[PDB]
Amino acid sequence: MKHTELRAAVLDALEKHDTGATFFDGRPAVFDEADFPAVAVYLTGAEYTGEELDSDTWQAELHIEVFLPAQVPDSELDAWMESRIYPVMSDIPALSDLITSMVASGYDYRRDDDAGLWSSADLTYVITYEM
Amino acid sequence: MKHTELRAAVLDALEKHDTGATFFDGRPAVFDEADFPAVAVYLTGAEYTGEELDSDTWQAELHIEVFLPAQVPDSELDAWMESRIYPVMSDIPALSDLITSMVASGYDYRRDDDAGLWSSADLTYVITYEM
Amino acid sequence: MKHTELRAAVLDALEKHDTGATFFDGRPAVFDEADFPAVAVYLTGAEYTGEELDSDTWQAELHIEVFLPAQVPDSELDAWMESRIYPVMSDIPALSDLITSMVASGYDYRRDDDAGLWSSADLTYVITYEM
Amino acid sequence: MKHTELRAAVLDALEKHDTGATFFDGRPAVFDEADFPAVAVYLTGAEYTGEELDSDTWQAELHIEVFLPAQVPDSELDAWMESRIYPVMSDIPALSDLITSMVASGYDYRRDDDAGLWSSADLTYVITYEM
Amino acid sequence: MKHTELRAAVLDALEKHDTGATFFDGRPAVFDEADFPAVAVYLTGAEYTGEELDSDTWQAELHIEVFLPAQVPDSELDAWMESRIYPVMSDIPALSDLITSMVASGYDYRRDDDAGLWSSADLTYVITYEM
Amino acid sequence: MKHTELRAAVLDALEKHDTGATFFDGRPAVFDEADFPAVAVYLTGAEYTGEELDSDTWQAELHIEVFLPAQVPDSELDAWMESRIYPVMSDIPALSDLITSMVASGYDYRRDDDAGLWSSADLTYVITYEM
Amino acid sequence: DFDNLFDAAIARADETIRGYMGTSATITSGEQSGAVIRGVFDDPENISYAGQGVRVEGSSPSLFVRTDEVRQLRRGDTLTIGEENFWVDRVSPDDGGSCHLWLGRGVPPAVNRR
Amino acid sequence: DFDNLFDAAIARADETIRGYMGTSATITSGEQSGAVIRGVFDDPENISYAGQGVRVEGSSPSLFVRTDEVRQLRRGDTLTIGEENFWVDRVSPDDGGSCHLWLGRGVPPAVNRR
Amino acid sequence: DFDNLFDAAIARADETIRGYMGTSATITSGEQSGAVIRGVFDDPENISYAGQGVRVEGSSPSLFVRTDEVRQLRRGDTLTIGEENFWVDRVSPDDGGSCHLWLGRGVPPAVNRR
Amino acid sequence: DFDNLFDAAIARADETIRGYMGTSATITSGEQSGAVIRGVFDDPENISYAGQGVRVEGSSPSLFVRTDEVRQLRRGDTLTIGEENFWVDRVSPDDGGSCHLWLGRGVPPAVNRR
Amino acid sequence: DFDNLFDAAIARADETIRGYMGTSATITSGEQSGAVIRGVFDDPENISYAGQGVRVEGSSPSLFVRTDEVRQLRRGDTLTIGEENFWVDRVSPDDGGSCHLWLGRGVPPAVNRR
Amino acid sequence: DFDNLFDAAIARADETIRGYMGTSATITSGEQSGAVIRGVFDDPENISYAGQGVRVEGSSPSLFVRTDEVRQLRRGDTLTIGEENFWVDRVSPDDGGSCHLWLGRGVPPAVNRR
Repeated sequence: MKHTELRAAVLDALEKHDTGATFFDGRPAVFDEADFPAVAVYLTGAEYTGEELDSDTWQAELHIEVFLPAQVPDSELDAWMESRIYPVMSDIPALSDLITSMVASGYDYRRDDDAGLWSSADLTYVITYEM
Repeated sequence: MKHTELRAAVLDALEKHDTGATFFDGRPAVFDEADFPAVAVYLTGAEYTGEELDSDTWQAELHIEVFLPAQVPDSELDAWMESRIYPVMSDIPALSDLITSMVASGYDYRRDDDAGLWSSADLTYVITYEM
Repeated sequence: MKHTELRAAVLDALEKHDTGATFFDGRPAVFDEADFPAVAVYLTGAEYTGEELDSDTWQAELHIEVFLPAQVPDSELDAWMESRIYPVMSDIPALSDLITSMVASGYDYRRDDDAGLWSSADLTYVITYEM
Repeated sequence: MKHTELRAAVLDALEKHDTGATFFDGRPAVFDEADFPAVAVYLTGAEYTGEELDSDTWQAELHIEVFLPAQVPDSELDAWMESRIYPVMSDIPALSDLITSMVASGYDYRRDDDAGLWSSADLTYVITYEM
Repeated sequence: MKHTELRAAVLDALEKHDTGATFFDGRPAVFDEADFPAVAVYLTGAEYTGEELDSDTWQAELHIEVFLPAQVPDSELDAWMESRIYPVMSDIPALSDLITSMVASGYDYRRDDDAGLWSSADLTYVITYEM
Repeated sequence: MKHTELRAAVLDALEKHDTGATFFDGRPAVFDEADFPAVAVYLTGAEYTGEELDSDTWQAELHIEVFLPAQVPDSELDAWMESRIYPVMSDIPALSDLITSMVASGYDYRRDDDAGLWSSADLTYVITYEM
Repeated sequence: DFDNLFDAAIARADETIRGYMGTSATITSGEQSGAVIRGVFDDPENISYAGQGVRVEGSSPSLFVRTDEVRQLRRGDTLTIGEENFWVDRVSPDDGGSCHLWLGRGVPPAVNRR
Repeated sequence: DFDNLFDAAIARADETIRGYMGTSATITSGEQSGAVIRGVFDDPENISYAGQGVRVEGSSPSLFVRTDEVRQLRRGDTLTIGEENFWVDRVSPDDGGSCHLWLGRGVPPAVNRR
Repeated sequence: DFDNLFDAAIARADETIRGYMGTSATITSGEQSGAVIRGVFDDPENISYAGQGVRVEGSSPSLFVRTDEVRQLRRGDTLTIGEENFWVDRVSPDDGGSCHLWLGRGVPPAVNRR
Repeated sequence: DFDNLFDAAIARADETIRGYMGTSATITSGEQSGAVIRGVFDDPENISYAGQGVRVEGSSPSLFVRTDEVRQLRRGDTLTIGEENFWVDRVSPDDGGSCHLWLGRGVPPAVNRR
Repeated sequence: DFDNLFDAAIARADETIRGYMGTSATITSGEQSGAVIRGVFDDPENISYAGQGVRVEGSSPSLFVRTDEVRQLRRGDTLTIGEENFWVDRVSPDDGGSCHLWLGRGVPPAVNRR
Repeated sequence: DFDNLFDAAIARADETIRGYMGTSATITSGEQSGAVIRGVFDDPENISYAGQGVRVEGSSPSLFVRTDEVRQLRRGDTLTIGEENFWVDRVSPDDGGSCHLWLGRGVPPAVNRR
């Protein structure tokens, strides 16, 4: 499927830039308080909007998610997101070949409320792709 | 319903391919930690959308479920999805006669958060058929 | 309303066919592990979508539930719904004279999760009548 | 305003026939297993649909309910509704001047599940009134 | 600022009429069973529907709330809103000069259930004002 | 990046007037019952409304929160949210250069109920900005 | 009197409890009208919040009087303990030797029967 | 009498508590029809609210009847705890020496099974 | 004084327990103005979260004062635990000889009664 | 064998308790086919409501037999308790010296494996 | 010193428990800066899942030292439990003779105040 | 060895119970690779339903090792218990003398680090 290399493709881009974080791929994550700030990449949705009489042309949501320690102020997340991700995800040659269109959706914040071990910044992308 | 043979037809087609899974049909499941990765197939919906003033022409929904142990990375989940389900079921002549039209909808993943024994990947299809 | 008469008519239509199941009218039910696989008939909705400037022309919904032990595979439910209910009520003169129009609405499954004591299949119709 | 008499008039309009039920006005009720099957009358909503440029012409909802003990079959509820309440109120000249227009909405069932202390059938009307 | 002027204007008009009730204005309330039936008035919403090219012209909802003890029959509450409040806001010159326009929206009921200490009825007035 | 710049600019615009409050930027807050009435500034949303063919032109929500102890009357909250904070921010030249447009949206309150420790009032602004 | 050889025991218990606990109360109105009965008074505190802040905390008095004297009491009747007036809202079913009496406060609210 | 070495104690234990704690309830109607059973009866309180205020306070009688003499008691038939009238709702499975008997009040509701 | 044989004990108990537990409190304002009353002070910790992280941890003081000397106390008044300043927010019904007294902090919040 | 000194103790305890409380259990079908074991049978009662109201009363039988025999038991096979015949639905993992055996009732439902 | 004849008792007990378990530590930065503090350290468990599964198992240090030393601490200041460093996050209110200290791990996160 | 007087006392507590309870563990792979560790094993139960009926009954093994000999175990490494093998999933922090080891079953799932 396209997802494995898709996840691989973005991982190459971010790892190619300066590090400063672990890159736990996919979704199992499991951190413990040793491997802090790190990022993850996965997909959601993956439906069958036809949109095209000759090709299936599926689409799905792409999540670039970065976790930061507990109650660090959003400024670090804001700086992290708009410097270490958004400029990087501006254009990647591998992605253009793999998928049809690349559209941004939005990004929010959330954190562990009870206890409060972690903070999370989530960036959501929209990918239209053909099987 | 005709679901008896309809589930039978698709199950055989999946069984015709490489094995490596229990092929629970219907619902009750009940696994225990020895019959892992397996596949489940069942139906929902099944209303009376008429759209044809000569025969009832019901429409239902098809679930294709495959379950994996705990926190296996989703890479193989997609790999299992793209290799073991989507292509083979995309063209089965037996299904063609039993129903009138087969349309893909989408596919997602869920997982056991508490405890966390299992991980689930589902594929949803909508079926048009007459009975 | 005419609900008692309609329920009696459909119940007798079911009882005329070969038996093997309890035929609970109404809603008190109370099964115990002795009156298993069985059916119940009841009505819900009962609105006044007038729609007609000559008479009330109320509209209600007919529930035909069939209950089976615990975690029987859904093949038995499919057979039950395809043999003993859906065809038999397709043409009943008593209800034909009783109501104006009767339309198939939906058909679905649901089984007990906690302690899984039962598994029910519901067949729902929409009926228009005059009181 | 007219709420007091409107409930008073209709409850008096009910009491003209045979007794055998309490006619609790309003809401407080409080039954116990000694003043059983009875009826309650109350209104909700009370909006300000304009509908008119000379006077307020308020509109509310009229609730008339009946309560029966435990798992008495709904056949009593149906018979009680179609005979005891529905016909008599269908033409009560006392409220004809008291209101502007009356219209039925629907008729529903809802019964105690835990300990089954009761069983209630609700008939609902929409009332337009010049308060 | 208008809310204090708005809140004061209506309550003083209410206070201008016959007494018999505490006039807790604003929000915190805190009654105990000594200062019974009392009226609470407050504002909610206050968004920025533009609607006007020369001034902001917001609008908010005005609440008129009165509390009654437990199972007091709603007839008294229905009487209370008429006997005390509703006719007074038909013509109050104070707030009329203060705000732009205001209409009625609804008039509801509710009460405590667990320990059933209180029972209340609320009046909702949509007000349009510029600030 | 603009969020750090935006949040910094607005809090400075507030602090120019007379003090009397803490100015927690970001989000983690942590107040304690000595640093009371204080103001928090943060952002939410940050979608990708295209709306243009030359830049991303994102939009977000600007929240101004003022916190007061427990059950103080809302009167001061009205004064605080209308006089203390609203007129001052109505025209900030730094923001005008910084942003593309500013629109007022919300004006809410939220009283703590469990342990009733605090009382918060929310001012919401919708911001159209390009980064 | 009781075919249990135990209700006789619990009967002496309740009288001992009422004897060594609680106080006497005087009922007003009702079929008993003016009468004096001894019970055990206890008033747990209860809070209700309703809207945002509408804390309307009150009380939930109880009496736990023996069953015999509380019969044919209905609900509309009022009650006085010491110097303050009460009124019964609900009577618990007999446990075998007694029953709890749930008392309101002030005037009972209306009747709203028919 | 049974492969327990334990029930024989609980068997006698059941008889002792029933004799020392319980009432001589008489069954009317049903296949048993006229018979008498010693059972320990209680009336715990249960109250539902339904709508805004629709308090329907009632009782949930229980009997704790021994299994041997309660066989084929069925469900429809009524019941009499002395001078009061009840009707069995359901029978609990044997815990080893007895079963909790659940009682309604008044006429049992209809049949509705055909 | 009380037909209890029991309240006199617990009333005596309250003096003994407050004789050993708790501290004297100096009241200001109200109708009692300046007075000294003995009570037991405890300040359990409480914490709210509100939004994402808005932790506003604090505490809820309590006093458990004898009922006789807290009559006509009302709510708008304020207290002092030595150097510390408190204001009464809510009183409790008597459990028989005493009632919990709930305290705020800082200046009492406004009046807001008209 | 048990290299813990505690597993032998609990094994003796389990054997004694099964002797003192357990009952015979003859099984049918399965790899053991005709086989007799001893287990401490019990059957808690459970109720469910399927809809607006439908009371489906049932039971959840358990056995708690020692682990040495319930090996290679699977799920389809059945067993008889005295005169009653059940079927194993679930086998709990070993607790150290035994395991619980959850049973259904009547004929096991189908197979539906492939 | 303490007008309760009990505070000296409980505080003395606080000295014993801290002296008889829970080691000692020293402060880094803050007003106290270099100073040695003895308390009682423990670390429970806490797991959060966030998304589909992001299990982030961590700890929750606590100290429970008497209040007098821990005065003028605030929150930004750090400390170390011997070889391992931490930082104060929340200080519980005085129990009567002591208070709890809630610690983070690593560097305190920013300030984000003005 | 440590300024507690209690941990050293409870250090003796854990070694004897680990001797008296549980078995030895033959760890395989990982930086420890071939080693033998004593611990107490137990396998509680857990049933998940997922969909309508998807009962996936399993177990959650635990070991309760002493932290001194199980340092830097990491996560992917497996472990053979007697004749059967497990793989560690979580190592809890020490309670003061030991911790809890949470075991998976079968092969560890992938790595998915990068």
